[PDB]
Amino acid sequence: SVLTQPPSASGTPGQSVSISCSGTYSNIGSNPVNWYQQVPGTAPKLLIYANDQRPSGVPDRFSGSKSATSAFLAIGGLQSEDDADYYCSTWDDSLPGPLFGGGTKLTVLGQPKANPTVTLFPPSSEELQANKATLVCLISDFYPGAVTVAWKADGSPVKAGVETTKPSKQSNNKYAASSYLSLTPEQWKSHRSYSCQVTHEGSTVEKTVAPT
Amino acid sequence: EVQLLESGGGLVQPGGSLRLSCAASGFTFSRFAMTWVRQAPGKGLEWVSAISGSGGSTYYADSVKGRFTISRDNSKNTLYLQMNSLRAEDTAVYYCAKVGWGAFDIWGQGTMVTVSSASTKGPSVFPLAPSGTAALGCLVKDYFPEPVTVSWNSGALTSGVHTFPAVLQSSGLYSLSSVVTVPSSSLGTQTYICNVNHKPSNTKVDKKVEPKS
Amino acid sequence: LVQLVQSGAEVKKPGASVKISCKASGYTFTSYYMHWVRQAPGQGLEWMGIINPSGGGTSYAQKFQGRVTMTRDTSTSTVYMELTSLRSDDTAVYYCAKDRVTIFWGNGMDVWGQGTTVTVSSASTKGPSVFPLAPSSKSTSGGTAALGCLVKDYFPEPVTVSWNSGALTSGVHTFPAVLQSSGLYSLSSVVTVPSSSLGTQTYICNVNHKPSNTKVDKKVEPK
Amino acid sequence: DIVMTQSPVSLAVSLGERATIKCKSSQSVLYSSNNKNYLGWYQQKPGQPLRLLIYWASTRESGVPDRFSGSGSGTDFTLTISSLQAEDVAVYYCHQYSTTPLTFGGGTKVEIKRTVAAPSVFIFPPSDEQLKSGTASVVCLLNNFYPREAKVQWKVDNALQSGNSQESVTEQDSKDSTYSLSSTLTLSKADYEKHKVYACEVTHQGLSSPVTKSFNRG
Amino acid sequence: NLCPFGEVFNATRFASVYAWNRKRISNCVADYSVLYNSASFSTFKCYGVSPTKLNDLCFTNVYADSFVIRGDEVRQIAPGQTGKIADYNYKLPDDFTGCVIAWNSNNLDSKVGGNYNYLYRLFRKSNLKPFERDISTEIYQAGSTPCNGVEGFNCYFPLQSYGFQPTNGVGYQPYRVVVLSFELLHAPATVCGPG
Ligand SMILES: *[C@@H]1O[C@H](CO[C@@H]2O[C@@H](C)[C@@H](O)[C@@H](O)[C@@H]2O)[C@@H](O[C@@H]2O[C@H](CO)[C@@H](O)[C@H](O)[C@H]2NC(C)=O)[C@H](O)[C@H]1NC(C)=O
Repeated sequence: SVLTQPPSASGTPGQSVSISCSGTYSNIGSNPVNWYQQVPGTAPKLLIYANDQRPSGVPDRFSGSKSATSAFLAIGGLQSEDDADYYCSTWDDSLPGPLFGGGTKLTVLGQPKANPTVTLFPPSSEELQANKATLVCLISDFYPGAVTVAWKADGSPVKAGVETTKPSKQSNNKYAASSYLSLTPEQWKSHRSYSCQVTHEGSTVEKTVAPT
Repeated sequence: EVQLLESGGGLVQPGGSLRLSCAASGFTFSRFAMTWVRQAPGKGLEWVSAISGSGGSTYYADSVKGRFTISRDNSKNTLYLQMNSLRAEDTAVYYCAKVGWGAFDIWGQGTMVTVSSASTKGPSVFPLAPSGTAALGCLVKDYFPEPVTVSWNSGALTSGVHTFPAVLQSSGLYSLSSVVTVPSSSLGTQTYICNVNHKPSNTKVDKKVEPKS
Repeated sequence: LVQLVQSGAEVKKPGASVKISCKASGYTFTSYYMHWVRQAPGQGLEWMGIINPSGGGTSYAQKFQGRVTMTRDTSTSTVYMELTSLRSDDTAVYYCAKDRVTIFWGNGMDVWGQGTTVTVSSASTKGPSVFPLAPSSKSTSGGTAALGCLVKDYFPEPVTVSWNSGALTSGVHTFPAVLQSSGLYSLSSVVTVPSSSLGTQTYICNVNHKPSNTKVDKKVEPK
Repeated sequence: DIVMTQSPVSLAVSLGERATIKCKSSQSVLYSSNNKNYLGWYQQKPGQPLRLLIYWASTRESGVPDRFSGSGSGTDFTLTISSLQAEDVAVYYCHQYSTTPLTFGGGTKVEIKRTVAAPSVFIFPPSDEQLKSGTASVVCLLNNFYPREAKVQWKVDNALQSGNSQESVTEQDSKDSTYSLSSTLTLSKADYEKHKVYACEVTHQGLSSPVTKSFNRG
Repeated sequence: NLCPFGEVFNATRFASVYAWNRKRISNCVADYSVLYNSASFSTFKCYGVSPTKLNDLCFTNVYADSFVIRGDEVRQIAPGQTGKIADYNYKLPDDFTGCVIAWNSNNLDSKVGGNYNYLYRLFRKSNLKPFERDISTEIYQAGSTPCNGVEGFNCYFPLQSYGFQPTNGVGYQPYRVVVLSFELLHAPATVCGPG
């Protein structure tokens, strides 16, 4: 019922990369797999159908494979014009229409990988006086431009009240992003500490603030 | 040769209804199944609905079953998606696509559909107080629509100014923050005022960002 | 039994288009390739492309890709070839030819249509002028005199020339026409006869140009 | 594109004797999957379409006389007529059907060889009827000569002409195997009245020295 | 006495890969280098045995499978491979003992307008087991909606045409393939090389 893709993938110019799509026996295991390439803002474009078949006009450096419950999109001779979001898609025996993975942002590296700088602001006195509370987590100077933001209060995950932007390119062609935690003044002061965790390229940078 | 040109996207109120159309060209339209796929901003793709080449069979995802109605007019080479009881979750770019050998092999350019309660509003500005460099700024909250411009000390401060792109919350209102990095010795003696202006609301706020006692 | 019959001659202005038909009989129409091959005047052969009557698929020579279109009407067993944006060097005889197979690029074209002449010219139809080529005492050589008449400034081809309404065939030489800078054709027809016959036998050239419905009987007299 | 080169351009053979024509392809047309050369031979007589003689280099088409045989492989191919007959006088084309575009050779004209025969030359001044029209056509006939190669040079008042003449030639005659040639020199009436002596100088194998036929305007 | 390999290799028509052909070779002598030494094969690859010495070994049986596929699929005719052909049409076992031979057949199997005679299986619910063969023509059902013998949104006829045309790139040109399976039994050896 869900197809899982890594949120990000990368490779240096001219090298290869393999984007995975993880499913179950009821979908990938029993149904044909398609892959789509979407340069953001433009429409998706079919790259692979029936597991490993190419529409006319798609170069053979794009290739598809499948195992028991996982599918893989291999891309050879990486070019910067391959920068895009790639989506796997298949059918499920239980569903009338096809499923899509969460997408994978592919970055053909044009500069060294840089981890994000994180700055976390607690709620202001003016906002609290207004019966509101917003935690502000600002993320900057990271590359490639893909992060995951996890909020936690007293070591427990906070999934409600979170709003996160998509990364956007800065002056220096690194990326910036921000995440907002909306709370009541009570729950802000009802915990010892809140934490903003930004995981980039498998490593997490953490910042915390406290009502105290 | 082949082309799918969509039309009809726009702003619509929660609970309202809207209809989209997809004009086809360059292939015999009646011989192929057609589908609608949508993508919420910053989200993945979601299959919405499909219809047989003749229109005698229709398919819907549970997230839209009952509210949306797919149809086609093979004499005019046009596909339709009638949407009813729209909710804010239905906000997304909507794509029309041709179906072939289990995949969607030809897509249209997409059309935007926004389901929002969004009366023009001015933002609330709160100081993000500073806590050998020091980072401070101001938060610009719950405003609509874009854009918002932020200055610092009436433009005399440009070194270290980082105005982050706004976030679009589930409420349909924008919020953003602009942060400046200044020297730690500068604090307690240099005055910092972030100037926020939202032309669509004629709102201008000057907020002094001071240390917190 | 097996035969291909093409449509008639065509005259076209530059920039126009021509559509030629090839009606097949005596064999299973859909079981063999059909080629189109053209031959410009005094030139070699130029293959234009193939159409597979079973399905109507085609493959054109790249030189013609864009302005040639081959179609087939299987209910009448007819193949069509259309060439558009005609230019003067499209003037040629166009042949339709049946292949021995429907594999790869064929394996020999075993049956050919009679061909279709197509003339591409800014010229309008014009009947010829017939001037005599008079025998003369200075021209006679050893009892043999050479005479004829010149069929000048006509369009298009062809012209027919007989002598004494067909009585005189021996020694006749009717030359292939040449195209002049004016865009009009011209050919000569000559005959050698005994200088004895001059004064006893009259010599008349019979010129016919049906495109203009022109008929001319010119008497070539000694000078 | 494949280029098909035929040798020779023209071949003169006596009746009953052997005719062999060569065709060279710029690229091999031999396919190892079936060991076949995608090479065909065709015959064309005047005013007729092509006639298939040989396909796959060596296989004779149904109804083709046994005296025709093709040989060769890869790029070098040969068409042989063991004993030439009168109905074999024609142009022969090779043709490759291995790659698009399917290209023909330039063709080889097979003719009957006969003894060298110098031409009878006749010159014709312009009719007075044509002169009224404003143009002067002067015709020079070379009759019943062999071989075909001949050169005609027009001299007006002993001034060699260039660009103002056109020629055509008959096919080989059925009876005597000779050729005939007409050369037409055309001038404006004004330029024709300007000069006196018009000459047609003929050069040919069967002539030890060029033959010139002249006339004085009158 | 002489194994009839000529009828296998020199056959006028080859089978579609989904309906791949098999011939049993038995009680004969195999002149393998009449095949190995030929430059007419763009692929001659052996597994579990050496291309050399092939004329010096003996087997209980030899199976000659043959079919037509696309040029860029020939790599799938080997042990340990995956893809449309290896998964859905013709599957070799991991421990395959034999030789795979292939050559370009564009001049025989291509056709202006596309050859419709050569087909492949595009959809299958499960992978083939080694040397399994599936010529079924049931409509393939993707998702939950039943097809009831008619194509549509989620329903596709499982076999499709290569449509070989002579102008195709070589990767999309047809290739004839011959797979020689060398079977070693605890039984009388009936197929023997000359030496
Ligand atoms: C497949 O056939 C080839 C060629 O066939 C030869 O030519 C045909 C026209 C026909 O006459 C066949 O009987 C011929 O064999 C075989 O290659 C030939 O093998 C013979 C000996 O059997 C040899 O004399 C030739 O030189 C060979 N020619 C070439 C081009 O290699 C080939 O052996 C056959 N395949 C198998 C598996 O036997």
